[PDB]
Amino acid sequence: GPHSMRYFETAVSRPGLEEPRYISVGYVDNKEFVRFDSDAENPRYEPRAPWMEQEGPEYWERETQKAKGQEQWFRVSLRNLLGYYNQSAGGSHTLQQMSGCDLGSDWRLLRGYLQFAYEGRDYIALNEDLKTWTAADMAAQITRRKWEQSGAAEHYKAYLEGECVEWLHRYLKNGNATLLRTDSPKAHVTHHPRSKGEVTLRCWALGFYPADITLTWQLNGEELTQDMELVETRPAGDGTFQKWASVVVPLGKEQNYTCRVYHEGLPEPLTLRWEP
Amino acid sequence: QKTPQIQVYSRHPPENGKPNILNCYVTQFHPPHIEIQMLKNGKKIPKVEMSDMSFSKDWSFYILAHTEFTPTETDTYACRVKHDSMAEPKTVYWDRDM
Amino acid sequence: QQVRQSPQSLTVWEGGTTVLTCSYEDSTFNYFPWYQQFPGEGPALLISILSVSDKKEDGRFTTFFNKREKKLSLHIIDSQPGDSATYFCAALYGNEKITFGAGTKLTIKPNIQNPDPAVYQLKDPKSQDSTLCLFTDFDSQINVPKTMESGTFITDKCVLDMKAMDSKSNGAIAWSNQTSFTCQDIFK
Amino acid sequence: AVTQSPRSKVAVTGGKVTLSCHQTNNHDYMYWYRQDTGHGLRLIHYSYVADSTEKGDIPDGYKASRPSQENFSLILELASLSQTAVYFCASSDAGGRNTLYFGAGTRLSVLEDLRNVTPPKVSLFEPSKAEISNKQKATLVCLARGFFPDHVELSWWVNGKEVHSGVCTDPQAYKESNYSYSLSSRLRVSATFWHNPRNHFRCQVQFHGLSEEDKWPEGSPKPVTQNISAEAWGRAD
Amino acid sequence: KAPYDYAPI
Repeated sequence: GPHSMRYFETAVSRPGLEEPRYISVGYVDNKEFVRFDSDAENPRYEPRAPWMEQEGPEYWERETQKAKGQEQWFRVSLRNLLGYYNQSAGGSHTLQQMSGCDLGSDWRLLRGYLQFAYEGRDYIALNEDLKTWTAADMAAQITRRKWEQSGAAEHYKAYLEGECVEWLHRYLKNGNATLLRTDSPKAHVTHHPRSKGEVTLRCWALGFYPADITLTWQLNGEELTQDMELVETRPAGDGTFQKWASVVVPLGKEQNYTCRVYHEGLPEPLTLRWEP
Repeated sequence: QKTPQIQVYSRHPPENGKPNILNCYVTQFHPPHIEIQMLKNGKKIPKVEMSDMSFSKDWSFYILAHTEFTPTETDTYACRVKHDSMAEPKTVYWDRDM
Repeated sequence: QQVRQSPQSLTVWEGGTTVLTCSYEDSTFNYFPWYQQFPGEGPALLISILSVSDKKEDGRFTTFFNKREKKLSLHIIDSQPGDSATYFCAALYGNEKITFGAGTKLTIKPNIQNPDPAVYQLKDPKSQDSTLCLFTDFDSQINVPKTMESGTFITDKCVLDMKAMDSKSNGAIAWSNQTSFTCQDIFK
Repeated sequence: AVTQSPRSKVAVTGGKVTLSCHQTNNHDYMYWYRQDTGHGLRLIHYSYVADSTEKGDIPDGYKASRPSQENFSLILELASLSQTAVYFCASSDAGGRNTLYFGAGTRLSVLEDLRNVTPPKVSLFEPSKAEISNKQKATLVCLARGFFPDHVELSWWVNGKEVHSGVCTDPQAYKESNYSYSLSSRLRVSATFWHNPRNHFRCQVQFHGLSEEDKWPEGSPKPVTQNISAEAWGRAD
Repeated sequence: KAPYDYAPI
């Protein structure tokens, strides 16, 4: 279905002598593929997925030069923000950016994104029209007028409609057999007395990729909506993920409950039950 | 500002006696400065690897700490997290059933 | 050099349309500003265009961008005297540093309607016998002679415009250190 | 605004020269560019922050200093003849695509011997009676001769106010000999305007030579930067 | 390829 590219950028100022740390991470279909970190010994963009090994040295050199430019842009911007909010000079402050594009199967731009946050709060964003800005507070109004005056939206619109789209296309072609890879979940149910005559049934899914997955519990053909605990999907650390969902049930009825596991890599959704 | 959510868990199904990896996944925090320790019986473990830090679509940060470990029946393991959102550090103990 | 700008100098007739062109080597360049520099001043941004556009119009100035040829151009319609300046094309990719071409210096010289060439001798009253020669109101297609004699000097054509009314005219000046020099011969 | 200091500089070979730039734009990026016989903008040095600088394309022979956000200087420790050129400072908001805002330029001439620096003699030649009678117009000609180097700006002043209409000045000084340049200009007015004795005409030549920080020995006049004019009144005689 | 910001905040 859809495809996406994003670059997530962070600059964090530090009270000491050090310049802010600037980190940029690129994503294609939610998978990290490049990263730049100013704290590294030799700061440069690096590949973070195998299929990016296809790009030549000019790609990395010029993207690195771009990051260096961004790094200065974020430094200037952070100093401006200190002034806008009349903040004191001995603190730490975070500026973030999210940019990118969503595509259709036919390679049309569905939606472009260019937005910023300061101190974890939305600051300013380019509207879906790619021409106007939504500013969240008084400081952002200053930025908004500067950018309206200098016609900044036209430059971002050009990037989002052109380069973002065109490079995402190229990356998807290069990462075809690599992006399609899946690991199916392996699932099982565990049984945990906790009783006022009750037990927790916990349905586990392990070793799966990508992270997207749905776990359901049911009783006698009905989905169980409430009283069901669902942990955030978590990385195993080896490139696979884990998740569980649990329900509290009456002692003696455990066999009546079934868990279902839906995942892309599967041929069919898994269905399972506590097996004593 | 956002409070870190923490999960402590093993890479592989835990079989006490068998070497494994213990994870401390910390998410949903802002600002990104955070301090994370992993503990064995209340003592800091020295060989702890920190993943690169990333952020989510709500601007909040997340990171994965881990260390090698061989669980036993009596040894306790935990993750201890210090962040500006919280008055005091939060300690979360490893439970093998979660 | 990544931005090639020729010629070094160009003249076009007042009212005509100047076409200035530049080429570039780096096919990834995607922002193309032109800067205009008047004598005695610094350059200033004239007009700019992105790779996604074919043209940008502003008043009588139009930039064209030709991705496939890797060519930029600037068109000035109804070229007038106040447009005579040095024009710099420029080019960059992304946020990389700007690269300037070498600049083309543009002369907009008028079309003198009815030329009545004349030569005059002028005197400096604060001197014993210091004089010079003025060649004025001659045709725009004429070739002002350069000096053949050591000690005598002849200037290039210099066009003035008495905006008071519609009186524009070509002029050249000659002076000398020769004992028997007259303006009769010096301009013929 | 971007303002450069000085406007013109004459220096001895092996002398130290500092060109100054002040910008009021609150811009973080500053640049020094070199232009040669009116062509090129070649980056010498630039700076994106108040205490460091970076090399440009042609940094050799030059150092740069950014003591402040507003200030970026270009330093020639041992000036050479090859550094005779015009230098332009610029500022920009954040580099990359942000517009560069330029100063008006500083012309530098590097000479082996400063005793060759000489101001112009400025002469005003009065209109021909034949032009006045035959064309009802009066062309005044100003001649500046014998100056060195070619750092002159010529202007015309009618009744105390500068005029541009009816003027043509040579765009380039004519070199007569190794250490002697000449420049001409003409101002044309109507015969009736010239014939009015209430009208005052002045040719002014701004010569850029030595500054008051240059030392000069006891005897001869110091060839300092100065305005030198010749003048004439209208007459019906 | 990554975005490139124009005017600063």
